[PDB]
Amino acid sequence: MISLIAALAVDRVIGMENAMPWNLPADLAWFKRNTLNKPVIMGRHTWESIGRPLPGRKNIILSSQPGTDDRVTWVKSVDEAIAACGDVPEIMVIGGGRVYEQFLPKAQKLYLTHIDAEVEGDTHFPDYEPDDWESVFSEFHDADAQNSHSYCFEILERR
Ligand SMILES: NC(=O)c1ccc[n+]([C@@H]2O[C@H](COP(=O)([O-])OP(=O)(O)OC[C@H]3O[C@@H](n4cnc5c(N)ncnc54)[C@H](OP(=O)(O)O)[C@@H]3O)[C@@H](O)[C@H]2O)c1
Ligand SMILES: Nc1nc(=O)c2nc(CNc3ccc(C(=O)N[C@@H](CCC(=O)O)C(=O)O)cc3)cnc2[nH]1
Ligand SMILES: [Mn+2]
Ligand SMILES: [Mn+2]
Ligand SMILES: [Mn+2]
Repeated sequence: MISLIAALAVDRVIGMENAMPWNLPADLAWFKRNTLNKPVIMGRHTWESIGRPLPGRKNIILSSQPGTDDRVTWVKSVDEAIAACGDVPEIMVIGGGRVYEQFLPKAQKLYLTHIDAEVEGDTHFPDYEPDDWESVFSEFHDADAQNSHSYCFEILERR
């Protein structure tokens, strides 16, 4: 099974200048809980944005060019990325925009955080078709001393 996980600001913005400008510790904790002990697939730009391997996960990087770091696994196509995960119950695709576009048609589940924040961005999560997806979990949180925007964790499953 393939799943996508992402955090979206208003208008589906996910990034600006190869960074995420906000800081929501509760959402990063959610990301860790839902990805630990699973393989994670990311594009090369997202690898550069994170800047180090994510511990406790098999890190798989898509790039058309040879890899430059043997602490992670480098692959050259979507089918190779999936194969490099092996026989696991759930593969997590962690972006960025170009990678989400390619894996969305193959995904059964979306883990989305909706952040109440207006961000000028240059990268968006794909337009997906709402009729294709059932919401099976949602949990709203107001802003607090650690998280400066309200946010909503949602899990969607392909109908
Ligand atoms: N809010 C969130 O949830 C979230 C999550 C992830 C990322 N982001 C943000 O998203 C942005 C990065 O997204 P992006 O769309 O620019 O880049 P991306 O999807 O991370 O990386 C694209 C790169 O991946 C490689 N690639 C993608 N598909 C491939 C394929 N089928 N075969 C081979 N290589 C392939 C290419 O590398 P080469 O050029 O080396 O061939 C391509 O240039 C940043 O702002 C980041 O902060 C946000
Ligand atoms: N829900 C969600 N939120 C995000 O912010 C997110 N970000 C990315 C891409 N960017 C990043 C940037 C940093 C870390 C990161 O350092 N995660 C740590 C959390 C511990 C911490 O530094 O607070 C990790 O071990 O997973 C992960 C993804 C991909 N999917 C996401 N999915
Ligand atoms: Mn092929
Ligand atoms: Mn197999
Ligand atoms: Mn806000």
